[PDB]
Amino acid sequence: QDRTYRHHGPEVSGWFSEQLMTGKIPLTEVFVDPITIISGIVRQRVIPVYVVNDLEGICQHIIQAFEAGVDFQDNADSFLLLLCLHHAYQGDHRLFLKSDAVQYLEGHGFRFEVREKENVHRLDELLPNVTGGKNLRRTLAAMPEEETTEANAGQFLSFASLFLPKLVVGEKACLEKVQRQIQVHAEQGLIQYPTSWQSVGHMMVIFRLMRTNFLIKFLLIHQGMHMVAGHDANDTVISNSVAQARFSGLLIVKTVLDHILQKTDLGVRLHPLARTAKVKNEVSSFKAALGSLAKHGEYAPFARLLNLSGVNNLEHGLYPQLSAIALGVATAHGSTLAGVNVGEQYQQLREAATEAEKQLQQ
Repeated sequence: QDRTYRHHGPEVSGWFSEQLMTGKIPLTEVFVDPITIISGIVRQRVIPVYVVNDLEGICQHIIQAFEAGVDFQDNADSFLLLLCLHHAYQGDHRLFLKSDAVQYLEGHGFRFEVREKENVHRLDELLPNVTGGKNLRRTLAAMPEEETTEANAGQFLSFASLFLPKLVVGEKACLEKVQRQIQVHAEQGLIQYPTSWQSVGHMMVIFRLMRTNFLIKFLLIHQGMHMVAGHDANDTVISNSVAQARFSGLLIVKTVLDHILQKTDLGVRLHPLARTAKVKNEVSSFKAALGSLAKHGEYAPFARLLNLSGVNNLEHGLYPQLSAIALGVATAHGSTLAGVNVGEQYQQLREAATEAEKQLQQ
């Protein structure tokens, strides 16, 4: 039986482009084409891992500190880690230190050092230093030992996760997304957060925290993907939040990639118009950018959210020719690509792709 040639068009499913961006399919399947201590610099970020009795109590104090609008400038990691330790790992810090997630973080220069504190009076005791900013230490010491918060570590984390999906868009779009999502979860009877948390003041505090702190974002993403069973109401929210945040700030370039990929009866390949000499330079840079992205594996889809290096090179605007081919193919199927606009200079390439597609549809 000879070849039954069939044209199926672009990979609008998004499956193939996802595998390419997460390193599960090598880029050579579609495309073609050591740093030393004396040459490079690695910034180590030491994160104290405080083992403590009454981890619940300390977590309540941490929550109440955030509720009071306390701004942990760059000493938030230790306290935020205790929240994640208490909720996700239920106290077991040693199991966490063995995770593949910690190994990945050690790639980012993170160094987790355990520090045993038999008993700590308050949060001021968990930030020892003779030189650092003392405004926080005095503030944390000024915090009352009174229990005031209505929530727990789980709710704080699930609430924070709501900021992930639209974090990269801006403060207005993010907060509005949080508000809508809170209503969805509340109406469906999944979770109900404290009233005071939904105030503009409190939401702004959590927004500034999420936007500046890499670790809390990563740990939520870690929890959302690698939690396999025993899901709380909180775990469910977190998993849903992380799922929605997938490829946030990368959706446009991803659809461009989808439409420059062509599927036939033989398999998937790059669009012929993308294989011309005129565009080979753009494809080379694009492959290099995807390669840098794919090294992050299962964390690649949150690359723009986590502000990983090189992700700026994935803005579709940098690839007008590929965008043109992508839109050219899209328009042939009566479809359109959101956020993609081809200038007059590339319309000829755009029309060529359109005419090419409507030709192949036999």
